[PDB]
Amino acid sequence: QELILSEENKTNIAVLNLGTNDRRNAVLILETALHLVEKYLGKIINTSYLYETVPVNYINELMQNLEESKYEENKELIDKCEEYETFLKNGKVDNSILKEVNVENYLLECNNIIVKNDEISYFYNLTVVVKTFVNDPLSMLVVIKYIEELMKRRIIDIDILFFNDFTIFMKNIKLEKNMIYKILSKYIHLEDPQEIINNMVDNIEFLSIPHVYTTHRYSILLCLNDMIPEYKHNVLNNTIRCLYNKYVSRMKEQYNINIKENNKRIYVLKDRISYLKEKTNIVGILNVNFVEPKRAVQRMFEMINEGASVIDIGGESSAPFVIPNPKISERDLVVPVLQLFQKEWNDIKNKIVKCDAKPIISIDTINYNVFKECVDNDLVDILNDISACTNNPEIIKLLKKKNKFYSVVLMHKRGNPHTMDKLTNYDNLVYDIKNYLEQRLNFLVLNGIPRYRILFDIGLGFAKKHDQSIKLLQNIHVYDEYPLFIGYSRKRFIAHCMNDKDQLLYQKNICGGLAIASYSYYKKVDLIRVHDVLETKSVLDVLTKIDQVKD
Amino acid sequence: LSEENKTNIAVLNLGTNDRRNAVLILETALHLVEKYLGKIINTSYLYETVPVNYINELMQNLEESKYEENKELIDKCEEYETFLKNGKVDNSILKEVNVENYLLECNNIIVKNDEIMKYFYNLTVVVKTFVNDPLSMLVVIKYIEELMKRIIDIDILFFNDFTIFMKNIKLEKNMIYKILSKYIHLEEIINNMVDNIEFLSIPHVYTTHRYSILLCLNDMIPEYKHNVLNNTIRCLYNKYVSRMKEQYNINIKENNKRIYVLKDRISYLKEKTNIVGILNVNYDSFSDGGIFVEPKRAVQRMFEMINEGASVIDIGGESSAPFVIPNPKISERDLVVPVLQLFQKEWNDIKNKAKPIISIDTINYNVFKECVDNDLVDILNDISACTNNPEIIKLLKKKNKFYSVVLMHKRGNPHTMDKLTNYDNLVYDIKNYLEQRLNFLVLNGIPRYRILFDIGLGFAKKHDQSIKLLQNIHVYDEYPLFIGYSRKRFIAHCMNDKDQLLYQKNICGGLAIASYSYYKKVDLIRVHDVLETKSVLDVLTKIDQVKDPNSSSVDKLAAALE
Ligand SMILES: Nc1ncnc2c1ncn2[C@@H]1O[C@H](COP(=O)(O)CP(=O)(O)OP(=O)(O)O)[C@@H](O)[C@H]1O
Ligand SMILES: Nc1ncnc2c1ncn2[C@@H]1O[C@H](COP(=O)(O)CP(=O)(O)OP(=O)(O)O)[C@@H](O)[C@H]1O
Ligand SMILES: Nc1nc2nccnc2c(=O)[nH]1
Ligand SMILES: Nc1nc2nccnc2c(=O)[nH]1
Ligand SMILES: [Ca+2]
Ligand SMILES: [Ca+2]
Ligand SMILES: [Mg+2]
Ligand SMILES: [Mg+2]
Ligand SMILES: [Mg+2]
Repeated sequence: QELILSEENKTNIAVLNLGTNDRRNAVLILETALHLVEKYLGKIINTSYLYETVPVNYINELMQNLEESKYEENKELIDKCEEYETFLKNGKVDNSILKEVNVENYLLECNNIIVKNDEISYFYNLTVVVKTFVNDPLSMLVVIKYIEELMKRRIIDIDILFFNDFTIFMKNIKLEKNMIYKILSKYIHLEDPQEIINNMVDNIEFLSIPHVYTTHRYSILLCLNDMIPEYKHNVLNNTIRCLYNKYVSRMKEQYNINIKENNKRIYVLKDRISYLKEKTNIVGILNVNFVEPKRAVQRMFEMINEGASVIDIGGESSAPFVIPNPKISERDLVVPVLQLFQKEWNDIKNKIVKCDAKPIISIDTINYNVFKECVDNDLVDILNDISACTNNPEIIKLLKKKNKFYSVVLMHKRGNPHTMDKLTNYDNLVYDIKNYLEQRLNFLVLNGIPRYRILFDIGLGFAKKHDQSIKLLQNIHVYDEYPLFIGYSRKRFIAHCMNDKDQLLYQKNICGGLAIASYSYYKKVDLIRVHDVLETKSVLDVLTKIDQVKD
Repeated sequence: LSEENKTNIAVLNLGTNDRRNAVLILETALHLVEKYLGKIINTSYLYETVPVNYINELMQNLEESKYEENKELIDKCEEYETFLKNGKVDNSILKEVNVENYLLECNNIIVKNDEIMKYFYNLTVVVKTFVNDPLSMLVVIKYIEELMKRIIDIDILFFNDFTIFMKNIKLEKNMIYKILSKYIHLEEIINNMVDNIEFLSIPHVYTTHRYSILLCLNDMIPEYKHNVLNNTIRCLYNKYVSRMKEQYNINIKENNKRIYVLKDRISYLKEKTNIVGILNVNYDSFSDGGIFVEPKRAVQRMFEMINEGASVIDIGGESSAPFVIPNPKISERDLVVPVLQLFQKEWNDIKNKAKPIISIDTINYNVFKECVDNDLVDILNDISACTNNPEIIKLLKKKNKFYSVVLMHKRGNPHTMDKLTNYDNLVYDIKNYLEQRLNFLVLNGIPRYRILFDIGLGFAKKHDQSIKLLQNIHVYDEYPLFIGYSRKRFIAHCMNDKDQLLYQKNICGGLAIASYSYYKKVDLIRVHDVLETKSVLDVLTKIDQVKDPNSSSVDKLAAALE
């Protein structure tokens, strides 16, 4: 009865599904659940993209009033997780403390639930892998229910897809109200904190591991495919990917349905849903290299009104052979600017209808101290790390708070402003860069950064000869699955494109970049980082008009 | 030979190997066909198909024709209409073989050629011919070839509905002469000519065997059905195309390219988007608030456009800009001829050490005449599609030169056009309209491959109609396409030092249409901002320039294996 509470400290692997119905607040709801998962269950070491599929204020108050977890939070960076490796390859783990069933019983008891439900809205999903300290899936389900109830004070559905290699079907669970309190107290410092426990007792009816709908719901396979394509559970007839591929082509050969069209991958730049590949956002460049705060802030507002969705501020040139002037530090160039902008914006904020009108703010820095100060003072939304967080990976710690995730651009480069033009050997240029960006994403994702908040940038001009920059453009389709951010603006390789004073070359350069804006638009590049906002907006508006068929 | 005063319909084929001079050679041939055989009343595109200074001084000393050249415009041709439908015609003076005997006499020549063995530029033509019979025409044709002396081959593909095969042919060194003097004032060459003419086949033997004959004929007479053929030209053409795809896995069109001509050189249809720079003399001179025309500044602008990358200059002195009232004191001709004259001068001064094609945006015959006679221009840009004065068409042919023409669609004039925007079917009414204009120039001997289409963005179109014409630009995929969006109001309609932002937005909006045009493979775009447009096209072109067409798949496999 209380052998479910035995002293033994163990680490298990759980795979969860988080679903909501609320389009408006999906991000905030799912990420609140991510936070509570990380607080109350263990460590997030994988996430899928966010998807939209076809079959408020008290949250911010809740996060202030949470009971502490009996268990540690360790933010140190990890580079491998052994239990996860073991989970993936089906290696040896401890016997389940809960009674298992064989394949036949499971398959039978699954169908029986499916058929019953076959007698008797947009969904927003995300899956998670958690390195858990919770002893067993039922205990987990109790805590998961606590979390769902916290978030009500429907709105959030949290299912257990997997839990080690276990196979479990328990038909008639009834847990006495004091047993629930006893389970929650093992994991939480329990201290109205008692009345919640009442609602939970009728909620746990049975427990199926794997979850009943795991292979029967497209939206689950979609998420799992992002994270664990090669996983094979005893109870499944193939790997996650295979099962996923079959589901796609079957709907193409049992109906005439391309399932992808109804089920959209999402990325998040700040706090809203963006559908992958549906819009080319302009990112306006603000180089503060001496540029006076007031003037810098004027330029920011000129760019908002010229059409920029995002402003990318940098205080440190990375341009070829640039030696900076130590007279003034990066911090002192960027912070006063972002503070002034935050002031001006808040003055003129409550005078007009301007909240969604606020540009997402991006900082082009590799330096942890700079980003720590921006993040502490709520001055930025995105980290633009031209070293893909390799220069100081501690920075990745700054992308999470108790109730906040920040998004990040990972760019590819080699060397520094002085050596980079000399480091241009690649066995397989297009794929070496892709593979590198994937490894960097895997490292962030292993360390709890949501997959959907990570953007890829091939870094044109950084350790690329001009013909290699072009070739990276020519092959941009290899990023069709990923949120893609590129920066071609006023780079050398553009001039390399023309045939034959500096004002004439300045203009050829702006104009050559409008060509790459056109190309980008058709290639459905998600973000483009540009100096010339007005010009870029004009181009994208025209091309959008040409594409819009009128009724 | 005895019969007199009859008119016949004959289809010819013209061929050469000289890529460098295909235009000059086929165009000379044409001139001579029009001099010595009748009126050219149809042409095909020029095609490039895989299976020098002699001519200038030749043009001066030619023998005259016995029938009068007739440059008058026509709008139908009953005979030709009768040729197409296969209606009652006179009986053949030469001896007709029947169908099976023709079929087997042909196969024989084809088969003997298959065995006997162990870039082409083509152009078909239809002739309303005074000449009496296939064989006489062949004699005159052989004279024309030798008169041009392989350098030029001119076969006879049809003569009315005749089904003819003549097995053995000796023509007396003097029997040729009497035929040749029936049509010319003869003033050495017959010696060379004798054995040349061995036999005679009508239809020509290779008529349905050579793709490059079908291709050419499909332009002109797609629905034509000869007794000898199993179906219409269009069907045999389609069959030939699909069967090459099914049976040999070959896209026959890749090696058989449609050509259009701007000046003197070959252009490959859909292979390049050409910049055409705009020189408006009214705007160049009177936008200051100034009152005097400045030819120097104007010719300075021409040179500045050549260097910025324009392949073509479009000069105009009338303004069709909406609600714009042309200046009544200084005439079009005085805005235009002087600027052109100074240009041809300074071009010839700086010609020690590339010459831009010159287009003139006029609907006025007298203006065009003075320009063409003094060799000031290469192309007629007629925004009325030659309906303001169809006689302007005559000026597109000389005895030696041909000139190219842009036909634009419009309704009304600059004060009325904006109100004239009801179309039963916008996209197709305009295309049909342009097509019917082309049928009219062609019926009058304007070479097909010298006619360019322009939908006329902004000319009697609402802004959404201009966009719609762009959305549906693919309907011109078979045709040489010339468009002008530069700075038109419909660009602003696409958007969301206040007028400078608006003029910036407008140049930039255009560069977007330049890109779209580039990808839609528009042949010519007429622009104000040349440097900007060239920069755009250069960059798009470099992105498309692949080193190895396979590497993307190969590098992908290499990566997967590692
Ligand atoms: N792996 C698992 N994860 C979550 N709940 C499970 C489960 N196995 C069994 N259950 C039972 O089913 C209940 C889940 O309730 P809900 O999630 O609200 C049903 P639903 O969302 O309408 O459809 P779903 O079960 O297909 O998600 C749990 O309280 C528990 O009684
Ligand atoms: N309908 C026709 N038109 C032109 N020539 C014809 C003809 N019927 C027979 N001939 C004769 O056959 C010859 C045709 O071949 P030529 O033009 O001389 C070189 P070819 O290109 O190798 O032959 P091809 O064009 O038949 O392939 C002519 O010289 C002509 O005397
Ligand atoms: N992510 C990113 N940041 C940059 N910062 C400066 C110059 N280029 C770039 C670039 O191309 N990408
Ligand atoms: N052919 C052509 N000519 C023009 N002349 C003036 C203005 N626009 C145009 C145009 O769009 N097309
Ligand atoms: Ca944790
Ligand atoms: Ca004639
Ligand atoms: Mg559920
Ligand atoms: Mg030949
Ligand atoms: Mg021949």
